[PDB]
Amino acid sequence: LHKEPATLIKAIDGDTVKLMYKGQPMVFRLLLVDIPETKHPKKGVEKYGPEAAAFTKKMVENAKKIEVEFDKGQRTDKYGRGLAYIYADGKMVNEALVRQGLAKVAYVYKGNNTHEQLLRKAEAQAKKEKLNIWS
Repeated sequence: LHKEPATLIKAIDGDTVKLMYKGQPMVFRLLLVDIPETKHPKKGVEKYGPEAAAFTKKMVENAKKIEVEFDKGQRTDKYGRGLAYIYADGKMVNEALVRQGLAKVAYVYKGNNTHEQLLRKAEAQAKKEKLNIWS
């Protein structure tokens, strides 16, 4: 897996960020996390959703360097969002969110599972520390 530079354009939600990637604007969906939604079609804002969105937002807004890492499965979803691991100054946003108990590890979609175990480990730790959604 290769990390590629991107530039933040706008954070949209806990699980979705808009980046300039290889010259064009593009929306990315964070791989392997199920985050309380804030822009949830149905149910709307959820418990911890605003907190997950603020966290994601703060992490990418204060980063000097944003990198995107595609996995080896399918690279876009049906809505045209890129499916990737996002790095803020070398720290993986996907992992941060789970470790902080602000998201759960989602099912593995279309062969995109390279960091699945890394994330399930983070999620066990947050579960043991009764963090936020595991409060």
